[PDB]
Amino acid sequence: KREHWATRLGLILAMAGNAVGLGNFLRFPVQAAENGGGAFMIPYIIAFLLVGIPLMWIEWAMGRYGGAQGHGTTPAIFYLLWRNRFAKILGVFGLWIPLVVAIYYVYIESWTLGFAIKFLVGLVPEPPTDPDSILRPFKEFLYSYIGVPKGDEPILKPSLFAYIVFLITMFINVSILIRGISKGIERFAKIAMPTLFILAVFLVIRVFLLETPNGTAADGLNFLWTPDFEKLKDPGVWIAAVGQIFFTLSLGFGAIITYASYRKDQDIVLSGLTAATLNEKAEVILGGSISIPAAVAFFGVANAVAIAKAGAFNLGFITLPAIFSQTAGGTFLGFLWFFLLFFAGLTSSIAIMQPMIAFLEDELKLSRKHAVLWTAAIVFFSAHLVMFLNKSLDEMDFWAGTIGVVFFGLTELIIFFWIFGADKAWEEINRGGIIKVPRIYYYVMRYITPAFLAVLLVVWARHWTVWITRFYIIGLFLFLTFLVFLAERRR
Ligand SMILES: CCCCCCCCO[C@@H]1O[C@H](CO)[C@@H](O)[C@H](O)[C@H]1O
Ligand SMILES: CC(C)C[C@H](N)C(=O)O
Ligand SMILES: CCCCCCCC
Ligand SMILES: CCCCCCCC
Ligand code: NA
Ligand code: NA
Repeated sequence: KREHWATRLGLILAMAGNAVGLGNFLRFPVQAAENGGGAFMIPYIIAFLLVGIPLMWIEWAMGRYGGAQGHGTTPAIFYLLWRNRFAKILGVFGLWIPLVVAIYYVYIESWTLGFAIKFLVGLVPEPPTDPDSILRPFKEFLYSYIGVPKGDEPILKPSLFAYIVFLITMFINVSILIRGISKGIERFAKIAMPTLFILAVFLVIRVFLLETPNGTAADGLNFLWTPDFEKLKDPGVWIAAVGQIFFTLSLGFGAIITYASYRKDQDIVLSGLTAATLNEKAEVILGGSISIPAAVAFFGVANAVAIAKAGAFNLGFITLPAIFSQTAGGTFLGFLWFFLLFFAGLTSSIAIMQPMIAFLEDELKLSRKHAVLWTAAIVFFSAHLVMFLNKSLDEMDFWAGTIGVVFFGLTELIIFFWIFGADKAWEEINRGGIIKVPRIYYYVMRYITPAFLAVLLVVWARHWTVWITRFYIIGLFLFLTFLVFLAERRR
């Protein structure tokens, strides 16, 4: 018998753990600070209402609909809606995207674990005062961990501690996934989400008390929420907003679908809305009130924007620890920060590995033990690419996490609302609950959302170390297409 979420709330809490992750505390501050903070929020809100919320309901519908027929993954669920062979091929992306994203997501999550260990024990840089002299020791601290070469070289030389901690991170993910849906993920989400909420609120309160001659914690909140309608015409802001919305809500990652497949009795309208608002609260209230207000309080708005533009990890791994280190007990604040990130990423990595696990369980009839171990071997083996090859992690985040989920999000929209039938999809979404979707969203999900994506997708169009990554992940797609072929012959 297929696994089962014990309670309706347990699925909602695990869905919040799926959504709330490193994108709320690491990706969102960088995206907002890059695109002007407040000027970024208007397209972010519009993208959340026109793309985020509707796609959250759809994927939950396809998952619950497919889960009633014993299928959790997209290759089988796409075929149920569209009885076509090409539907199974496009469904491979629902296994390929979560696999490629988990290759680098779990590794970045291992950094938060390793940093939390050394910050707890107190093995952090020592500063004695220009901002560069406080920020430089922590920049060298991160570069020694992941093994960045001095200047430019195609090969990374990560530390032995980082490689060992990555093994521990893979072991922790397996330990949770090996126990299953109810006894493992649902059990862990009930504990991690309150811990996530308590740590973040404590950090937000501590950050809010920071004040220097150059800035105030409230100055960063004013920078993030004062809108700028002049930058509304910038297409780059709309691209960053929709891409951010896809990432934080786990849209196009095939993770919402498999999670929803383990519960037939569920109001997907209220459950999908609760999980989204829970994620957006942690994103713009908690994640938005830590990194940006602390950076602005110590360096000002102008320098805080330049810091977020220097790198994706420059804020949460370098600037925020160095800022904390200038305060009493800041080494412990650093520990609480990365411990906050570790629980945020751990509850999301187990969510993006279950799709490949559910495929081996449901389509190839493998036991959960063998399913978890085999997908873990795929993730651990492939992770050596992003561990040692410079810019290899950036190529995976682009193809699978950036352009893939947008392409896959439009694909599941068309299959569900255009091929399967808009009225059948509308019936399936609002079925089985007291909360019903307003009728206006029927036109958003049938006309607005697909046109909004397609228009934004075509308006997007305007070192050999990347070819190894392209060559590798292409083989990952061919390998998963092969198993979908094998699972079709067994049936
Ligand atoms: C399935 C493939 C397994 C490959 C295992 C390779 C492990 C290499 O690990 C190496 O150990 C060094 C020890 O100093 C460290 O510098 C680094 O972690 C790494 O270069
Ligand atoms: C599930 C992951 C791919 C994304 C997750 N929502 C995060 O922001 O970390
Ligand atoms: C330290 C010698 C081997 C390092 C390269 C192996 C990584 C797969
Ligand atoms: C001499 C160490 C280089 C290791 C390269 C690893 C490529 C996967
Ligand atoms: Na998120
Ligand atoms: Na999570």
